[PDB]
Amino acid sequence: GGGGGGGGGG
Amino acid sequence: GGGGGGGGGG
Amino acid sequence: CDLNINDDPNYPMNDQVTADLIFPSISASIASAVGGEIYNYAGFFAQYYEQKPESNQYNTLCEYTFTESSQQMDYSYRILFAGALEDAKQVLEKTTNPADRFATTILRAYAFQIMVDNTSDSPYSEALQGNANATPKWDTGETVYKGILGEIDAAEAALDGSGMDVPDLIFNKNIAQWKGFANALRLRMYLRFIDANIDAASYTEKVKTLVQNNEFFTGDVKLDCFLDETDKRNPWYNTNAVGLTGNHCAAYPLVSYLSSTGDPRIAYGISKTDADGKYVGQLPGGKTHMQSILGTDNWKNKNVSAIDYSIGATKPVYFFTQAELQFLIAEVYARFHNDDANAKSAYEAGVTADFAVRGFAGQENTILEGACAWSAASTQADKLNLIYMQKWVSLFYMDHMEAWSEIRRTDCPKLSSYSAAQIQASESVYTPGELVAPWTNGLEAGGLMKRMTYPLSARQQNVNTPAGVPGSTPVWWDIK
Amino acid sequence: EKALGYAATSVGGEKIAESRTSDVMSSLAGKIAGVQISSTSSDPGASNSVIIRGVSSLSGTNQPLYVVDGVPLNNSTVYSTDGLNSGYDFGNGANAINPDDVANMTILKGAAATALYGSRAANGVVMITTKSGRKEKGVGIEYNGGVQWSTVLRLPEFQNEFGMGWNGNHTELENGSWGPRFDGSMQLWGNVYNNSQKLKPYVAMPDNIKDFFDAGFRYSNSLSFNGATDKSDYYVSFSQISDDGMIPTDADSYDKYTFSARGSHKAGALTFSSSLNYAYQKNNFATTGQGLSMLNSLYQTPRDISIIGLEDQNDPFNTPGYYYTPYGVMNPYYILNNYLNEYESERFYGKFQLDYEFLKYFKFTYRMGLDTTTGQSDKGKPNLYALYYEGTPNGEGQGSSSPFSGETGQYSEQITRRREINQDIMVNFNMPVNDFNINALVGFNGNERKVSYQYSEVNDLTIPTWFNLKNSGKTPIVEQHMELRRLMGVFGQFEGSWKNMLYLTVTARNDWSSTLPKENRSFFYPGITGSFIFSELQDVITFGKIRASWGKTGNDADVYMVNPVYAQSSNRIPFGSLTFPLGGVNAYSAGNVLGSNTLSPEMTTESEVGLNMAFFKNRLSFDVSYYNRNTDKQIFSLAMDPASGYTAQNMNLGKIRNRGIELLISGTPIRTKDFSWELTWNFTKNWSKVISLPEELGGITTIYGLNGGTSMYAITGMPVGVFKAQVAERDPQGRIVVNSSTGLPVEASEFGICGDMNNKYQMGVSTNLKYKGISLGIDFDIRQGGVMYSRTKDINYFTGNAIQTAYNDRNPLIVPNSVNKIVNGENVTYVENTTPITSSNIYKYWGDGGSDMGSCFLVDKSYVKLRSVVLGWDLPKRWLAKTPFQAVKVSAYGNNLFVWTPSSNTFIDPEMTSFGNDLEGNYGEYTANPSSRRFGFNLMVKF
Amino acid sequence: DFFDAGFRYSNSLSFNGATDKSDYYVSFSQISDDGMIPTDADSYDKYTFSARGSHKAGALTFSSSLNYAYQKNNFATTGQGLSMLNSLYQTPRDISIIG
Ligand SMILES: [Mg+2]
Ligand code: NA
Ligand code: NA
Ligand code: NA
Ligand code: NA
Repeated sequence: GGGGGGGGGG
Repeated sequence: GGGGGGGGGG
Repeated sequence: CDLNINDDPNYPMNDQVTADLIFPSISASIASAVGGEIYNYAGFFAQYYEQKPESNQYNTLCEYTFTESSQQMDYSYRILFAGALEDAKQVLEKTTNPADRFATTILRAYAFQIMVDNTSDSPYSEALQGNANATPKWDTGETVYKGILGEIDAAEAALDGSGMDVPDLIFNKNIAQWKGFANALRLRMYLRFIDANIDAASYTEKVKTLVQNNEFFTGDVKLDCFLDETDKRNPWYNTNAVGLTGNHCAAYPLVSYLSSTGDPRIAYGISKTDADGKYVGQLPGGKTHMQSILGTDNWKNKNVSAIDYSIGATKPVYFFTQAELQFLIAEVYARFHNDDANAKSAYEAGVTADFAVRGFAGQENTILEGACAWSAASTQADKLNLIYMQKWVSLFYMDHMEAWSEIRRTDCPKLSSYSAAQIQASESVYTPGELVAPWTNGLEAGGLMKRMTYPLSARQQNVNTPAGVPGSTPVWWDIK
Repeated sequence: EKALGYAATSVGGEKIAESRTSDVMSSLAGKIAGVQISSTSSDPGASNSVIIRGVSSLSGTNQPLYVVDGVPLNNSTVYSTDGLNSGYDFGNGANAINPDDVANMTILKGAAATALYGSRAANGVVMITTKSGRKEKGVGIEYNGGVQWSTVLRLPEFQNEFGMGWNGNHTELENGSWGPRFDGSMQLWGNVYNNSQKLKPYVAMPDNIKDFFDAGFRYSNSLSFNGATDKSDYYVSFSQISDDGMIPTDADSYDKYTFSARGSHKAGALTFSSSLNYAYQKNNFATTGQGLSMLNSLYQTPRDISIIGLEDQNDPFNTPGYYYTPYGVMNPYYILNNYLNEYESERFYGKFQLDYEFLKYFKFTYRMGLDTTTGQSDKGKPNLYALYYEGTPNGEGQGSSSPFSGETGQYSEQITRRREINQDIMVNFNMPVNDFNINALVGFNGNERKVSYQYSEVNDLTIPTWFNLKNSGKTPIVEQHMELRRLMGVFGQFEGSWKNMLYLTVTARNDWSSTLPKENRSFFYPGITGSFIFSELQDVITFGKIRASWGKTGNDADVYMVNPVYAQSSNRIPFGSLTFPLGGVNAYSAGNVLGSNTLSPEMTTESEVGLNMAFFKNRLSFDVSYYNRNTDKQIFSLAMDPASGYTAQNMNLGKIRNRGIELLISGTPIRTKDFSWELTWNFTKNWSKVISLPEELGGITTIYGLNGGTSMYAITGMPVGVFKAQVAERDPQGRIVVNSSTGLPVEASEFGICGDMNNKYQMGVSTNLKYKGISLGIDFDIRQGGVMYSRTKDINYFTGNAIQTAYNDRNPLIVPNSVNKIVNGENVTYVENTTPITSSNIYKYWGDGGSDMGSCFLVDKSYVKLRSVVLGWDLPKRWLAKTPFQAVKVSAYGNNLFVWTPSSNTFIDPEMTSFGNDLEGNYGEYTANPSSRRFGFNLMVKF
Repeated sequence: DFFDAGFRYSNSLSFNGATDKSDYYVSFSQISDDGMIPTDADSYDKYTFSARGSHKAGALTFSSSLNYAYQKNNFATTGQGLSMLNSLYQTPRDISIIG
């Protein structure tokens, strides 16, 4: 498809 | 430690 | 140099790929979606869970601030149409077995049914043609529900009593279950026309004569099939407890209602708070607000009950739970047969069935005698509320994509009059069990998410895809 | 031999190797007109990218045909297919050629006369020519032994005003710097171990990341043995390179060994020669990506925390279950010491060639070449879950959100096998008539290329540390693959000549390729080439030549693009898969890339014209070329509506066009017996434009990009590589729209285009000093224009470490033009905005992009760079004599020394990527490791 | 009668020369065998290529041999299972094997 990122932590 | 043969049919 | 060497030797000869080799993919590819990324976003929309304070990912889903470009279902659209439905198209040209064609047409029709509940319109009459029509018109949700319901009827009528030769991971060739799924798919779709007010005379008699025959399915309709090993896990767990870190925590409406009804099912899927050992829920969209009102050290993950994934690994994907089947029967008796005796039957059998799946068998007394007891149901509309709520809980951690469809159709739970911030202020004013408009809300129109966006992959490639509309534009069968 | 009628550039081995690069191409980086050369990163052993006159192959074969002697050389690349989570690059196929064996490079740029080298040449050709025989001095022994260091080049520009926190408040465990301003007071930090906690002054540590890196060290030893006779020659050469780059640990390793024997002999009439070469390499990479990698873990460090103070594993607070931050990130020292990512590669190549002259005016040449490789990848990562999850804060105390779940460990191993056989069978005819000269050439080409691998992976490791396919209680995964294509063509090249003044050339070739549908294998592409040396009193005009050419360069398709396939079922889901078998049932699915047997061959047409002149006995020289390239009917898996059954269909595309200008000017202002000063200026400007992708599939196709995020396309009207990204909503008047309640911008209804990948123009400026035996050469590389994605900016933004995020001294602000959309039923009304981004939500305003939102992280591709510096001392012969030495040249050098970048770019050397040395690499840089400065010494000793 | 006649073709080539200070040998051998068991199941293909050369200037001599060797085999497996021979001997004396 189109590759997914990931948000981090805070 | 060895190895098995089998017989045949008849 | 022999040139005739261009046959891809990493895949079998097409000649050899027969219908029983393809058909098992339909069931799984569907479940890849309906139990995977779709089940996810429906979960937020139906207000079961929420974004953990100490992480970000589903922010734009809980605050409704995603757009058509966020591709929030492009993946599942590819699976549903280029995975399941094509293989379903192949099976139907590769096997003349009416029992196999029948179960393919049901899995075919179940896919379309889900597409339609997501963007109302969906390609249909022109889909699944190759180069011969790369840009297929998006038929309308009413046309699709119609067409596929006709596909099931035509196909049921073709059964000749022969059995299946295809590997069935769902009902293992037990036709009389597949007929059951079919009727249940009809019951669910028929109730939508009615409450959407289209041909509601016929469909009220078609539901009557359906529920009368009780030719439904036993148990749940599912894929029990997964394993706790890479690439073999339940699609929702694999994505969120493996591919990502823990992101979900329990929402204010679900924790309240369970906690006010004394429901012991509050422990199946919801862990107590790692800080004070009670069940705490987070107001929809409120991650960024709650942290602004309390400290920053005072709304961490320890302050809210996290969703438990322990049970996720092997947990099957469900297409039609039993507990929900009953709750649809108990709705039909209740409001179309005037049969308050047989509604109470199905209503309890609903509540009981779900208490079985979660492992609290023999405990329905907890709510079947206190609070959610059918006695205390005063109005014959206080009852539908009782049926409609218990269906909401019946589907938690089971079939979210419906729990968002049944929340849209029967617009129950009620939307709470009070804003998120007001409920945070004086919790007193909150009716337990009522949705809450997300604290942040990208919807220029307010109110709750009524649909998913069109696939970006279809926006860029199909000139005929409908124009983008905001999240508050309802689907063809939600009219309030 | 300047009968050539299209642009081309020659370089001399000495120039190639003087920069002492471990590679042949990265030295000519900014030095030749219309040869775009960029290494993927400063990680040792990585790939280099060489694209000539624009991207033409919309995916993804744009390297030029490297040809050694003159057998095509394998230029295969070995980088990761998942740059977002496991990033690495292990090499370019040509990286294995030993620069000290180069005698003459000649880059043919023209797509018009290519029939000698075939279809691959439409990307340009890099003709290399290896050094050969003597007699000389001297036993025939050269030795260059060098020693260089490497230092970090650009780190992102940090803020030293606020330390560890989130929302603006103080936190003990954060992975970013949204904390209060720097008191100097003493606060806690880090996890709690055995009822104790560390406690440090809250002050900025401005060098804490700069201090993390060491000084990379690399020794290199080369050696050649040479001699010749009146009927033979023989060259033997060896070379060793051993790099340990600037990241701490052996994690960034590159070892290169080569060997080569090249001999000819004449006995006739008949000549026979043979070049044979072996090339080894062992890379280890410090993986990149969004996961638990070393850089993504490094950048997520508050400004007050001491990195180098985390290495000592005997300090419990640095062990994994008590690391100072749990937020999806691990001690960067522990990552480099316990994760594995290896590659090892053995390769054999060479040629046999049998010249045979006969009947006075004819010659016969047969030339076979073989380029076989075997390469073995091995990666594995610990079972952190079993080692550290129970009973630690990071930990059981982090529930699902622990960085350790579910890292249950993984090990995998892949063995790849490649092999190409090329065969040429030619006959050549060279007869003068009166003042004319006729040179003809007729031949046959044969090419066979095959690749295959066997991959096996194993998850959830039983003994948490040991990496081995027998170390796991769960099912293993197994993959297998092989491609084989073959090609035959017949060709012919005619060369005409008139008193060394006119040079006319006509080429014709016809290929049958195995990758095209059976009823349409054959394609035919001719060409024509004119050279006029309108230079036939002065003594002031040394050389004058004018150039033109009109030619075609057919091309086939990738393998196996015709027939439909049924892959084994598997379903791509976000961050996972569901792959058959399940459970005990296997399954096949209909393949998601629709075949097509109506494909027709690709056809590139080019027009070119040029002009070359010199003056004052070659003390002023310039060369200009204008080109117009059209790559038609390219065979591409073009994107398609998933509702159609497939996700893409293979069809011939339209024209991808590159028009441009290439210009070289060079002069010698001073040239006096003992002292010469040289100037060189080269300028390339190119105009990319996709002309028309098939309409029935829509306008556009994706070349690469994230999901619901910044992706890079190829759109009908536009250049090759258009970006889109989320841009904030504007009223019909100005005017950033913001949320009435939080203050943050409101994403517009679509993604806005935000720029292509291309430079607007590229140029470089070079100068050379010679005084007695002293040499001094300086080269500057200037590339301006375009844009690229940078998670390096993104993550430093998200994290509050980039200087940019000290904007309003983090005081609550109202976005300076903001406005609110006021919707009543159906009426749009904009109000001057009154709501402020509160302090607590300043983080979110930046993490998302600020007023640019997502398009914020498209960075200006543009930089000026101090490419190389080469100080060379050639000892005088008079200093030797009493010694075995026949020449000695001590050399001191430095590469990639300094980089100057607009102003919007405080983040990256723009010369980075995480997506490989070709088209898809122009997408961006997903926390590529820092690029690096290089400098060393080198000792040449002839014998 | 079950067996055919195996066939095998061979081709060799060498190139050779020298001077008073150097020598050069370059060679290529090629073999292809299809043994007397029927089918292509008994196959051997061998290819070699070798280049060897020396050179004296000095005092110093330097030489180098480099060789590449290919082979593709197919073996008509033996054993006690469903293999080809053990299946052949276990044939009655009156049964026609070529039928
Ligand atoms: Mg498919
Ligand atoms: Na995998
Ligand atoms: Na290092
Ligand atoms: Na300031
Ligand atoms: Na044989």
